[PDB]
Amino acid sequence: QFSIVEHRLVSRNVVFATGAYPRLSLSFRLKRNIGYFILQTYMPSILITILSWVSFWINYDASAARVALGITTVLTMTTINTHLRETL
Amino acid sequence: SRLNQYDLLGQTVDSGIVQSSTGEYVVMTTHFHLKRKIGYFVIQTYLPCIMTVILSQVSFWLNRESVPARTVFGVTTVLTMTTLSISARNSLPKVAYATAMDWFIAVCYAFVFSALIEFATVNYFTKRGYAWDGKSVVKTFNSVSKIDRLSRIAFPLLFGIFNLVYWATYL
Amino acid sequence: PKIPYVKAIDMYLMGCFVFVFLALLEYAFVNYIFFGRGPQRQDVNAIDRWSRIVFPFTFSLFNLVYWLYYV
Amino acid sequence: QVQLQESGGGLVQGSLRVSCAASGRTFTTYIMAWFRQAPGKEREFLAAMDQGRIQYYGDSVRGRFTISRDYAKNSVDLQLDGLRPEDTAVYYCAAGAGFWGLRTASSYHYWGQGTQVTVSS
Ligand SMILES: *[C@@H]1O[C@H](CO)[C@@H](O[C@@H]2O[C@H](CO)[C@@H](O[C@@H]3O[C@H](CO[C@H]4O[C@H](CO)[C@@H](O)[C@H](O[C@H]5O[C@H](CO)[C@@H](O)[C@H](O)[C@@H]5O)[C@@H]4O)[C@@H](O)[C@H](O[C@H]4O[C@H](CO)[C@@H](O)[C@H](O)[C@@H]4O)[C@@H]3O)[C@H](O)[C@H]2NC(C)=O)[C@H](O)[C@H]1NC(C)=O
Ligand SMILES: CCCCCCCC/C=C/CCCCCCCC(=O)O[C@H](COC(=O)CCCCCCCCCCCCCCC)COP(=O)(O)OC[C@@H](O)CO
Ligand SMILES: CCCCCCCC(=O)OC[C@H](COP(=O)(O)O[C@@H]1[C@H](O)[C@H](O)[C@@H](OP(=O)(O)O)[C@H](OP(=O)(O)O)[C@H]1O)OC(=O)CCCCCCC
Ligand SMILES: CCCCCCCCCCCC(=O)OC[C@H](COP(=O)([O-])O)OC(=O)CCCCCCCCCCC
Ligand SMILES: CCCCCCCCCCCCCCCC(=O)O
Repeated sequence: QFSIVEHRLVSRNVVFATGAYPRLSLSFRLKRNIGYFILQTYMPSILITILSWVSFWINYDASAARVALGITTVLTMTTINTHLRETL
Repeated sequence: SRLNQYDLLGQTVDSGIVQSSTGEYVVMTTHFHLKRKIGYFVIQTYLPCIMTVILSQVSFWLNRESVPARTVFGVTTVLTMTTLSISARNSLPKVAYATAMDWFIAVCYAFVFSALIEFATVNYFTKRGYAWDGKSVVKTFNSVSKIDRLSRIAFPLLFGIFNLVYWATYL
Repeated sequence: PKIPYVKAIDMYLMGCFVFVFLALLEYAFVNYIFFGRGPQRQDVNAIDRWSRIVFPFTFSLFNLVYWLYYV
Repeated sequence: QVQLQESGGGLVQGSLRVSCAASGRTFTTYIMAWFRQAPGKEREFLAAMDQGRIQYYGDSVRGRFTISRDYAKNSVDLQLDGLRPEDTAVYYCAAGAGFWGLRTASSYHYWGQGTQVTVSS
């Protein structure tokens, strides 16, 4: 999931009230990779949102088609969100 | 061989040297060669996705005047692909880059998306709001859409070429 | 449990999925035969009557094969 | 496209160093190796290093050639000491996870252009 952008070493004396205690610290800077999320979560959401706009190009009188499209897009987005919440 | 999803093909035994911060050390190594079993993912993931894409393409053979039927059909096919993709990716490790099955699922999902867009484009040019009566020789009636007529060839053909390229690249 | 290879449960679920898929394809065939090839001619009821018998019988045969081969 | 550019000398009377820079893909997890091909069309394994910095060598060049890797620069170097006339050959830089291999050329999916090395006495 991550890539180590940088690592640092620092030595310092923590000045505690009793006295100065030595300390070393090894830090890593981790950057998360988005190839996971570009495919898993962003692309289906974007394409479902795009599909939701197909209702605008259907005639107003075609109530069943437009309603089914819109509400099933709502259901698909709910499914995506819920299962994403479970997996993540 | 207590392996479920792998086949232990064999072992390769070797020896080498590692130069660490404290000195050189002899390191004796073995390498167990494993190959994954593919039948599970064929039956559970690839083949339902293929049949769902085939379903999404079957919409082109319905009459253009069945607007609610084709609309529900395409959008529910998109929902089915969403469910299949979620179930498929539940059974993977959380790697960053894209696996082959991820690409297959994405391509199939794009195919069903394009099928629904194709139906929308076909419906945009539909003139009459009634289908063929059943006892007329062509009152006027809607002609069969050219978009549908050549999509029936273009979509299965493109899916077949993609399948051939995919199953030649990896196998 | 996650056992990544084919099992009897997988075969049964696959067969049932194929059956429902074929029923949907059957209606698609009926619709194409009526509205698609119909203008050119000038029986879909025959296709429906055939399906009503074949689908239950084929499913029963599939169940018999499954419940004999595995039990 | 993934490329493995190779650098180093070709003529020595002797010590030499043949470097290999990889571009197009990160080979941190892959086993980077060197192969030799003398005239007559036989490829010979020379050395290899894995992700664990573990060095494998061929018997013919054990204790003579030293293989090292720069994981930050994504490169592999082969230091050749004690060259003899029979070492004249084309040296190939290879990378790839070692499946059924680590000593077989078939296990490596990436190869370099090669570098000709000659030794004269
Ligand atoms: C991740 O995130 C963490 C945050 O938690 C980062 O950690 C911190 O890292 C930075 C560097 O990246 C540290 O800065 C340095 O500390 C050194 C220590 O030297 C000093 O220590 C002496 C005791 O041994 C002390 O007497 C001197 O004085 C100062 O230091 C004390 C600490 O004792 C402090 O209270 C004051 O700041 C005093 O002024 C002595 O300086 C310090 O030298 C560094 O400063 C230098 O940089 C310039 C340019 O090089 C140099 O010219 C100067 O001399 C200047 O002093 C710097 O302050 C910091 O201490 C870390 N903090 C903790 C809590 O750990 C980590 O780096 C991140 N890593 C990654 C990979 O993202
Ligand atoms: C019009 C549009 C056209 C579009 C074009 C569509 C074309 C359709 C492409 C299909 C590709 C199929 C995947 C091929 C991948 C190759 C996979 C393969 O080599 O076969 C075996 C795996 O499969 C398997 O046994 C599992 C087989 C499961 C079979 C289930 C029966 C389903 C019947 C329902 C009908 C199916 C066909 C429908 C296709 C449309 C290998 O394993 P093997 O044997 O060595 O060891 C036992 C095993 O458990 C471990 O591997
Ligand atoms: C896959 C490639 C698809 C290429 C599709 C491109 C195929 C193509 O170029 O055909 C034209 C198409 C519309 O064709 P379509 O068949 O739907 O429309 C017919 C015709 O165009 C007239 O509208 C009518 O004839 P006429 O006037 O009354 O005589 C006739 O009705 P009727 O006569 O029965 O009453 C209509 O049926 O419009 C686009 O370009 C779609 C945008 C591209 C959409 C791209 C979708 C992916
Ligand atoms: C009107 C019809 C309503 C039916 C609903 C109720 C079905 C309940 C059937 C009971 C199934 C059962 O318990 O079978 C167990 C035995 C094996 O016994 P054992 O020795 O292994 O313990 O046999 C087996 O090996 C398992 C076989 C399972 C048989 C499947 C029955 C198919 C039902 C058709 C539904 C239309
Ligand atoms: C952003 C895209 C949203 C979904 C798809 C909507 C467009 C599908 C219907 C096509 C309408 C465009 C028809 C152009 C023909 C013309 O020149 O009048």
